[PDB]
Amino acid sequence: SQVFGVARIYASFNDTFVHVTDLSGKETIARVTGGMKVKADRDESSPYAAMLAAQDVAAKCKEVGITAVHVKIRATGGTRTKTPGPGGQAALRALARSGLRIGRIEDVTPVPSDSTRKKGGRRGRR
RNA sequence: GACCAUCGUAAUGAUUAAUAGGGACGGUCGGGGGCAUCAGUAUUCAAUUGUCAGAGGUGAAAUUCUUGGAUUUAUUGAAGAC
Repeated sequence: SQVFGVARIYASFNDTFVHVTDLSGKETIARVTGGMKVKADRDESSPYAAMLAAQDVAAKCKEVGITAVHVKIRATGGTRTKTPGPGGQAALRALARSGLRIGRIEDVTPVPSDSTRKKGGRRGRR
């Protein structure tokens, strides 16, 4: 038998979050960000930061007795970028290499039916 | 000469139907209009949630929010717009 958690990977262009919960999603088991592992604000989204965050989450998951994780990848979404940030892929690869069994992978990036006005002018960032 | 009847003669008297226009009729077509009426996810916020240091934001920083629990996570809501 295998104990399943849910790895919510939030990958933005500024930071990466590796957040493991129960299947209900109410109880957090482990939460680590890229900025927890690197001291420089520019490197919080980096693939390296995301790897270190994922490794630490995986250690804590083993202590609690989680053997397997469902992956929910999330970009910023809404009125912002729907592309996941650079550490999304690195975090996932790190979780797999740490010896957690990867279950189902889903994209849960929030997509509007139609949107409130995006930030920027009509002339855009310049 | 006017004028009103009645009989008579006559092929008795209405040009097409514009690859002009209008109108009717027929089945349709359309993100055309108006008034009601349905959803939709998102965004912000607020109740209940777990969690533990950063989260935000950038070319790089700072302003800002934060161990009274941010951000992240789930649950049920409202609001307005689209």
